[PDB]
Amino acid sequence: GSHSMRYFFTSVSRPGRGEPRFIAVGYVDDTQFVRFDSDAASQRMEPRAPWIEQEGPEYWDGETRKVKAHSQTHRVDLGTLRGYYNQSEAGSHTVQRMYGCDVGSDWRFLRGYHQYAYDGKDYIALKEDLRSWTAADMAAQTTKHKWEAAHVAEQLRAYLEGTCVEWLRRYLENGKETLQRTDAPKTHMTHHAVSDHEATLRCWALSFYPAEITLTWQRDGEDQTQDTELVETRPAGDGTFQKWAAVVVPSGQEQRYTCHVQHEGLPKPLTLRWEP
Amino acid sequence: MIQRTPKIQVYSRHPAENGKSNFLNCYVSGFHPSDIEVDLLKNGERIEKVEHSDLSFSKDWSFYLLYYTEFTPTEKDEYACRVNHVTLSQPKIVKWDRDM
Amino acid sequence: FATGIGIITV
Repeated sequence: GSHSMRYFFTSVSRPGRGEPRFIAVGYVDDTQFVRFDSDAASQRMEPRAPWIEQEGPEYWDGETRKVKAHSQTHRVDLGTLRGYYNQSEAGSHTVQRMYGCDVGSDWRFLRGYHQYAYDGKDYIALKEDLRSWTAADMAAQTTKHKWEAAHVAEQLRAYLEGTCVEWLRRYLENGKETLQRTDAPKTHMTHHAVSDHEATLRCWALSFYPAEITLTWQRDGEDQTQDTELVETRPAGDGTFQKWAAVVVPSGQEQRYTCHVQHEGLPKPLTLRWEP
Repeated sequence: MIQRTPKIQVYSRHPAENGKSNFLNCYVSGFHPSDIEVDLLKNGERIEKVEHSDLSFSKDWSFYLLYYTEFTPTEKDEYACRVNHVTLSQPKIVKWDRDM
Repeated sequence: FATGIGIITV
C-alpha cells in the first residue's frame, strides 16, 4: 500500500518571561517512533518504536540538533507573530507545523506537504505542487515574501522529494515486521432494546491497522445516515484502531438493516447483519 | 483565536471480559488550545499509574491525546474519564460502557 | 529523519 512519514511540532508561549513549550513527534503511517518535549526529563529526541532504537549515536545527535534548531526558530516566530497581530504578552499563543512524505505502492514519491498554523488557524502553507504558497491574511504575506527571498519552497521541496522518501523507505525496510502489516478488522454486532418498540444495533470494527476505515448502515437497500451514531475512529493503544456505528431500529424489523465495512485488509467488503 | 472543546471517549483496548485484566482508555480530540487535564476514575476516586501519548494534532490543527492505564473490569465497579479545558466552565465526566 | 533545510523564521 501507500506509506507516509510526517513530523508534527507544536510550540506554546507562556505569559511573560516564561519559556515556551515545545513538542516534536514523528510518525510512519500511524505509528509514532520519535518524540521530543521541552517539559520532559531528557532534552533529546527519544525513540518510540523498537525498530528506531536500532539507530546509532550519530542519528540521535543529529535529530536532537534538528529538533533544537526548529524549536529555536519557533520561539523566535512566537515573538514575531505577537507583534504582527498586536497582542499583549499576557496571553499564551500556539504555533503549529506539519510537514512530510507520501509514497505509493512502489515506494516512489507520490506527494509532500508543509503547513504552518497560528493560534489554530492556517497562517501559511506550501501548495500541492511544492513551488508556491498560500498566505492567509497579510501578516502571512510578509512571510511569503521573506520565504520567497530565501527560496524556502525549493529547500523544503528538495527534502520532501529526496531525504524524506529516502529515509521512509529505510524505516519501512528496518520496520518491515511491524510497519508493513495490514490488519483486517474483526467484527461483531451488538443488539439491545431501548424500549418496547425499538432496539439499538451496534456494528463494531476492532483491531485494525492502518486507521482509515468506513463503516456505514443501510435500511432496505440504500442508506440510513443522519439516523446513525458513529464514533470517530480511535486508538486502542496497541497500535490498532476501533470504531463502531449505531442506529436505533424498530424492534422486530432488525433484519432489514445491514452494515458495511470497507478497509484495505479486507479483500472483499463485508456486509454484516444481526446474527442471532 | 480559535478554541475547540474536547471530544471524549472512554473505552477499553480489548473487549471487556470482566475479572480479566485490561486497559482503560480515555481519548480526547478536536481541542484547542492544547492545555488539557485528564483523570481516569474508578468509583469516583482517581487511578494511580496513568500514562498518555505524546501531544499531536489533526489535519484541521486540533489536538489529540490518548490516556490509558490498566484495570480489570467487574460487573459493578464504575469507570469514568474526567476532562477539563478552558472551553469547559466545569469538568466534564464521561462514564465507561463496555459496549460503547 | 527531520528536515535540516527549509525551516526559518516567519
